Amino acid sequence: DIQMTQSPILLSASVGDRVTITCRASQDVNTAVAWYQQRTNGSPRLLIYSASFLYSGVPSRFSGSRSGTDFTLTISSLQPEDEADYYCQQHYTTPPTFGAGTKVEIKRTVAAPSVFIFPPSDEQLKSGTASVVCLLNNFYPREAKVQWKVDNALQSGNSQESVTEQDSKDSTYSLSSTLTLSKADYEKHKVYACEVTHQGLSSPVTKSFNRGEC
Amino acid sequence: SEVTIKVNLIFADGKIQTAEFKGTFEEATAEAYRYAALLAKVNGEYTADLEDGGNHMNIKFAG
Amino acid sequence: GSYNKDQQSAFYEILNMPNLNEAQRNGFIQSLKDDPSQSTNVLGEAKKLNESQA
Amino acid sequence: EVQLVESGGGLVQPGGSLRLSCAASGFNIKDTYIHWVRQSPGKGLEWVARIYPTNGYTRYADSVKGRFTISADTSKNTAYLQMNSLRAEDTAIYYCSRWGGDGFYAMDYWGQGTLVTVSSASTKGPSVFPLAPSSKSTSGGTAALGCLVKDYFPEPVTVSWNSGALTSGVHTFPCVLQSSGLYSLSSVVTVPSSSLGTQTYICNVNHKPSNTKVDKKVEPK
Repeated sequence: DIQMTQSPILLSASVGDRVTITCRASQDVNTAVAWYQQRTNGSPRLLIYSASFLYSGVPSRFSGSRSGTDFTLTISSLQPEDEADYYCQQHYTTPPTFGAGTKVEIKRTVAAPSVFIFPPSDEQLKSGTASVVCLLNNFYPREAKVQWKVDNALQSGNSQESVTEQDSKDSTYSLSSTLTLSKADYEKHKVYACEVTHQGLSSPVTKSFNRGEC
Repeated sequence: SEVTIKVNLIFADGKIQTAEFKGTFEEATAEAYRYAALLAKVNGEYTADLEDGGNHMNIKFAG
Repeated sequence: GSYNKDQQSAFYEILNMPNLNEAQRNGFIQSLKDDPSQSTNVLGEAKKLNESQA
Repeated sequence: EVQLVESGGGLVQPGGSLRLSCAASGFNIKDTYIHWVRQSPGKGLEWVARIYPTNGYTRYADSVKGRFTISADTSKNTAYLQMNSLRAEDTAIYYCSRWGGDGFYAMDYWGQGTLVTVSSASTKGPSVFPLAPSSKSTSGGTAALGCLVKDYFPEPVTVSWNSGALTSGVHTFPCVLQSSGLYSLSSVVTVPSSSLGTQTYICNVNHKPSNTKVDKKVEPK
């Protein structure tokens, strides 16, 4: 079989930059290489076929080239909606094989998050579980530290984080941290706080509530 | 083990991109240098400054 | 459709396997109809599943 | 327009069987190759099989040979993937694509994909809870509110707001696998604070694997 080795694994660049990602075939594949884009939870989209030909409807800022077994995809002026995974694929021999993918992320100015907190709903509390949600909205860069404190006791092992895909227009992220407790534990304590550390904030931000407060 | 080599790509006009290469240390190293040589054909001769025992690289292109 | 005596043989083998459930049996039979060129491979995987469920 | 539409994905136990369909329109599959390509959650693309419907020639990935069969019915312009002896590592979105259409030697059209989950765990519908807007979810004259969609299996869950009429400012987070082995996600939307109590906000939650449709009205407490 033929191996396709893509690099880098992750590339981050500013809007308007020229970016170049590569794909190396383990043996001769002639020009039988295509490039696909995959983003926003969608299906792969054909960009380039036969190494260098632009598929109909694909913006002209995408181009491909070949040098021996080395293949390149270049975006000449990176746009926010170009954040995506990019895959190369050879069809020279069966099985057709894919590269493992290169992720392109957009670099932009720092933006501190808006920090909000949601107590468990009274509906959920009627069951035996309490979910407390901390929301970090529309921030950059992705790195952020979110710590839970219950009655000032640092929590460990009882929260999970989820982060959105980089926004198609403003290139920000949003993040949720969900603390999960039994109803019995939730009704045992009073102060629920998430503390957010982020490059855009001049010092950490704590959002909190008291159980039972309106 | 599998490591991540983090690279700053510093272009002659001052633009900065960042990249990550993953693999064994020796594979990720080779891939980073290969990628530098490729970009140098368009962006001018490169110089690679290594930090953190080779796990971070600053790669400058002359233009 | 119609079948040669080799395809009929493959059907018979899967039909008689004692440790497959009926969803598996009919799924393998369907594969034999789907792609006759894969008859040997399909039978081999049916046998492996049958043996693992003994 | 060319279109491919996959169907038939769902939850199967290890060792079980599933049949996927790929319905094509706007072109004849007699004129192209048809491929199946799969993608495990958070991973890359992996080729599965191909057929040339005009002459029935097929090829398979080694990892599926004998367990999966590809076929096509040109009278229905549809291709199929029979999947037997399923294993956990077969869990993936399964796409069908065409190749060689209009002379393009690449996969220029793909379906939306159909999700196959191979697991011994049982289907479970979600519980939908409000994330009510409050003084703790507002700043700068805008307010955040949402819906927590908790404890479902398998994937996926979709969330819309106001029947699709509200799309701006919506963040529907990827689903997370909890320690319980059940999934959860939240969907949040940011709206003008002045709109709370005059504009109705409803999250429309669909968990098709359990035939669950929930419309949850979210209001301040």
